[PDB]
Amino acid sequence: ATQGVFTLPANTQFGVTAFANSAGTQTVNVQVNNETVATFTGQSTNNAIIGSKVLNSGGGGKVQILVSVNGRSSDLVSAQVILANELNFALVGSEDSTDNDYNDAVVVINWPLG
Amino acid sequence: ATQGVFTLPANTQFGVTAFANSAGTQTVNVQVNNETVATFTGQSTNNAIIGSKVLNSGGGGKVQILVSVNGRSSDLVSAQVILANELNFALVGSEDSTDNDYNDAVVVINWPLG
Amino acid sequence: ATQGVFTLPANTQFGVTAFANSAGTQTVNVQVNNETVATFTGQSTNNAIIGSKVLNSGGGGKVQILVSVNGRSSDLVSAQVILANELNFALVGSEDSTDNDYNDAVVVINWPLG
Amino acid sequence: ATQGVFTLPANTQFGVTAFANSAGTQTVNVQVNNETVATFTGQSTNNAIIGSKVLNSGGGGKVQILVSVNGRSSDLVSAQVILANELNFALVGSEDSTDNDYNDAVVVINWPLG
Ligand SMILES: C[C@@H]1O[C@H](CNS(=O)(=O)c2ccc(/N=N/c3ccccc3)cc2)[C@@H](O)[C@H](O)[C@@H]1O
Ligand SMILES: C[C@@H]1O[C@H](CNS(=O)(=O)c2ccc(/N=N/c3ccccc3)cc2)[C@@H](O)[C@H](O)[C@@H]1O
Ligand SMILES: C[C@@H]1O[C@H](CNS(=O)(=O)c2ccc(/N=N/c3ccccc3)cc2)[C@@H](O)[C@H](O)[C@@H]1O
Ligand SMILES: C[C@@H]1O[C@H](CNS(=O)(=O)c2ccc(/N=N\c3ccccc3)cc2)[C@@H](O)[C@H](O)[C@@H]1O
Ligand SMILES: [Ca+2]
Ligand SMILES: [Ca+2]
Ligand SMILES: [Ca+2]
Ligand SMILES: [Ca+2]
Ligand SMILES: [Ca+2]
Ligand SMILES: [Ca+2]
Ligand SMILES: [Ca+2]
Ligand SMILES: [Ca+2]
Ligand SMILES: [Ca+2]
Ligand SMILES: [Ca+2]
Repeated sequence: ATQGVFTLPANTQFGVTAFANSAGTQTVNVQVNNETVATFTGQSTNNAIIGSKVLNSGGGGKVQILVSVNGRSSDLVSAQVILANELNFALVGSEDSTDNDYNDAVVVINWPLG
Repeated sequence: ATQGVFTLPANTQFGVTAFANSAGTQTVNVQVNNETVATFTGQSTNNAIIGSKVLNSGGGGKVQILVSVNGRSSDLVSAQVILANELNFALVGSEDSTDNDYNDAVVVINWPLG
Repeated sequence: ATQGVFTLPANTQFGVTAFANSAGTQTVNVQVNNETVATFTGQSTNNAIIGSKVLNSGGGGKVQILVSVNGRSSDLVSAQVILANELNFALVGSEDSTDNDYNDAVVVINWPLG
Repeated sequence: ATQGVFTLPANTQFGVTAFANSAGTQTVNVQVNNETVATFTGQSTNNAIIGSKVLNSGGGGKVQILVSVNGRSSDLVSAQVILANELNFALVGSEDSTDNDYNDAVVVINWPLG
């Protein structure tokens, strides 16, 4: 039911990177424990990286991605993958229109860092 | 060591189910916190279920799958996928020969239950 | 996003297995190229396998999982993951009520076989 | 190699993005149908992007990632995940030493683009 919400280990540094593939200017909001900590804005139809930041998951470890285009919330898809019981990817696609490529904004969260 | 080991939430019920797709008789050992708690043995080239059990992850939450054929450890491949930040799959494939279909024994761990 | 729909290679044997974790009796329908080829019905709150079958993907490769409880459609979550570029899992979780554990029927599709 | 090799749909544009999390300088080589078409070199312990390109998977679709540190091949872990039967991620972790964080170079391949 929930898409684009992930429970990270507490107080963990993570990377968050957003790609754009749409005619529409993407706005990507990163909320940690229900507070906006990063906003990425930009327009590309060729997978430009419109932001890449290192954030901290805080006490609650809650990380939510929200995507909007010209004030309209995009439909999200997401999952988390763990490799070798250690390397974590939290993955978000988003759809701003009708073609259902779900790539309009793509967000990759990765941890651990360092 | 780097594949077929999964850290589950402590004290959690989970399912483990093994399928066989090989000429060779598969043995799957399930260790929970470094103790063997279930063993599945069988032969099938048509995806037969050679065992399914509900176990508890215990204090440490450590679950390790070992696969061997005729006393020879198989090469493993594994990942964990989480859907909707809630539904967990720990997946193992194994290879007992040279064709690298990694389906000789296939193990699926799922939680939560109930 | 459509969920529970997977494009397989054409004319390929796969396995499909369903587990139940609900007070409600689950009915899982498997559609291959828009025709029902398997129906699994059962009831368990302890991960019982309510069905397992070997099918062929046919000419179009389209496999769709539908889940219902007492004739009412469950909400689905899904993803596909590929290990070692060869071993394929298509995963489905489903929700029949309000608790959002999405394990009420759990469906696992695996290929290749043999 | 059984890791870091992916069969993309033929003739498809994809993104490839590498991040570094190691004291050692990472060299990521991207081979498309067995030709090297990108080389990313850099050093970061804080998830800096050391490269990002848009490439075409060509007639055979084969994409391989190789990672080395001062001429020494790293151990790889990898998987592909598909959301909504449409949005694809091929994911690579690599380990250059003994701690098994598998984040020393992290490579994300995404498609479709546009
Ligand atoms: C089906 C295939 O089985 C493979 C493993 N086979 S194996 O264990 O080495 C093995 C075992 C017995 C064999 N022949 N036994 C005979 C033949 C004649 C008479 C008496 C005995 C040959 C091979 C998998 O790795 C593949 O993916 C694939 O599923
Ligand atoms: C043991 C528990 O069983 C639950 C299912 N219980 S159930 O009896 O079948 C059921 C209950 C309510 C349903 N819909 N109610 C409506 C529909 C419209 C309006 C108002 C209410 C459908 C089915 C699982 O969902 C849990 O996760 C858990 O496993
Ligand atoms: C900041 C840290 O940098 C590390 C790499 N540092 S390094 O200088 O390149 C390096 C590379 C290889 C080394 N030895 N490899 C062996 C030794 C014996 C047996 C097998 C392999 C030792 C040091 C990352 O691996 C960590 O995760 C972390 O990010
Ligand atoms: C490239 C494509 O961009 C799509 C989003 N497009 S959009 O931002 O809504 C948009 C649509 C129409 C626009 N303007 N004027 C028109 C257009 C036709 C007739 C008259 C006026 C301007 C912007 C993605 O959803 C796809 O996947 C894909 O990447
Ligand atoms: Ca949104
Ligand atoms: Ca949509
Ligand atoms: Ca779109
Ligand atoms: Ca698009
Ligand atoms: Ca084999
Ligand atoms: Ca086999
Ligand atoms: Ca439920
Ligand atoms: Ca349930
Ligand atoms: Ca390392
Ligand atoms: Ca590292």
